[PDB]
Amino acid sequence: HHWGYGKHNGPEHWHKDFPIAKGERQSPVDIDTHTAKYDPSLKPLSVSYDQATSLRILNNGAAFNVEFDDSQDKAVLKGGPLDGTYRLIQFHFHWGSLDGQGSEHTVDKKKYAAELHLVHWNTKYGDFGKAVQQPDGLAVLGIFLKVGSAKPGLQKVVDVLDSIKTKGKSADFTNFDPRGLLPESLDYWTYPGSLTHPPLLECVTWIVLKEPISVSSEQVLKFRKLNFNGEGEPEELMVDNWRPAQPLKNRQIKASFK
Ligand SMILES: [Zn+2]
Repeated sequence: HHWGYGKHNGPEHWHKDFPIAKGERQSPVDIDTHTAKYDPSLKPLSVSYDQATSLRILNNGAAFNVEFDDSQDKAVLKGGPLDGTYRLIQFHFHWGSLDGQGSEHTVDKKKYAAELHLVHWNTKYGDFGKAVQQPDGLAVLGIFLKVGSAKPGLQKVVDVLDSIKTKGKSADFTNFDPRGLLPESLDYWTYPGSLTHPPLLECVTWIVLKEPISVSSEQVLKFRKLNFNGEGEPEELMVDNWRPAQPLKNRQIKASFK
């Protein structure tokens, strides 16, 4: 049937319906910290989320998305390796069934409990749909999550998960400030890649933060109570919704720090 993260429709099967899965700039990848090249020309990231307007949270069957109003430059990302302004449209996570796995990118083969993806699109293209068709259409900020101390700013998201347990369910989710999900440092690694789930389009400039944020065991546990299935269907826990590392091939990972 359609793609998923199960044994018969998982990542290893995606290439049949989405040939680009075996493309030249697929994500995620393993970040070899010793092979990454420090680029002194990379500017600091500029995150302007003070005017962010969250609208809704939704379970789309692959993860849960927190959506924002992207009709104006309210929450934008600029600087770094980017040219122009990128508007935040949504953020979601990828996590595992155990604390030892869950992230998509890895650092020197190290896996984290989860990975947060803040998706932004290049305003020069007018809308998200047009942006995904361009090589510089999206900018995704990736943040690693490690299990330890609780993250206060994530609790509001955790508490509403019960209302969107199954696929297709959505709930009003206003006044959420994404700034509460950022680590102290904005040092990063960057490389040209793709969306990590179908359609797997190669339209992403990845910006992966070096510093992970910590969340508590209890917070991640609640992520694991979501369902891939829709209401009224056999229960399948939403866990391990991550794609394994792909070949770096003809690409170089640059670091903003040395
Ligand atoms: Zn993602």
